[PDB]
Amino acid sequence: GSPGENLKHIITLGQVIHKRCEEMKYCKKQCRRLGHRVLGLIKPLEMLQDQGKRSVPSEKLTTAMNRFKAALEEANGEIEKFSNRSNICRFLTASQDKILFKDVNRKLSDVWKELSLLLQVEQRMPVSPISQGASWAQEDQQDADEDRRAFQMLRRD
Ligand SMILES: *c1nc2c(c(=O)n(C)c(=O)n2C)n1COCCOC
Repeated sequence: GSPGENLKHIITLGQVIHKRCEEMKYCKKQCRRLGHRVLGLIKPLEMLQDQGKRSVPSEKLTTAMNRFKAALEEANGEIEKFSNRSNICRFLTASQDKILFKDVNRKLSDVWKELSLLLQVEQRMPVSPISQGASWAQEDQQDADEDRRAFQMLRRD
């Protein structure tokens, strides 16, 4: 029977962060770079949500997905707290990291592989060389460089 709606959360969890930042008029705008990655992870997840045959996502499979949603839940969670101009700064003050999703970047990866096993065994996909790789956290530093200026520009009208 499977849960059904539960699976949907797996995908929505990703888009949620993409749309969440889209509205936020703060540094979150840069998150678009990190979101673009996760957005591609849910791509294949949607195909399963609606296939050309009565699917049967056992619990064993749902387990992995459940771990993925956890990664996205955090990404959006931290952002929600940065909704306040005073909060976003208050955190950064004790964050000691220009990047907001520095650790989250890895989390989404550690949890992603969890599904890669089911996607490679079922979907028969590589799920690794395409998205995953070696340069991930470093890429953030690139965009972060601009984020710093975003705080300065605030001064001028
Ligand atoms: C508060 N404090 C911040 C920031 C920020 O964006 N960056 C890059 C920082 O380094 N620090 C210390 N914010 C959020 O920006 C304030 C928005 O006001 C317009």
